[PDB]
Amino acid sequence: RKLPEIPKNKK
Amino acid sequence: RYFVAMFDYDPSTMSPNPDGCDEELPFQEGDTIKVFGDKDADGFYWGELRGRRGYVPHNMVSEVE
Repeated sequence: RKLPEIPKNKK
Repeated sequence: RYFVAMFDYDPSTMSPNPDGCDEELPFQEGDTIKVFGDKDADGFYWGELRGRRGYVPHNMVSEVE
């Protein structure tokens, strides 16, 4: 089961 | 066993997993999540928020320290 991407515009 | 969400997470629109909505917890930044045990091989905590339990990705949350 795969980890989500941290939104780049929030990071 | 408390973790703080560093980002918003809406599994319905953001999960890379096909069962994400049904199995993963939704949260917004600053939510405090109750974690039981340790993070699994996939990198997910088993957690509780607002009367619901589900998988929580470790990279979206920070342990209270």
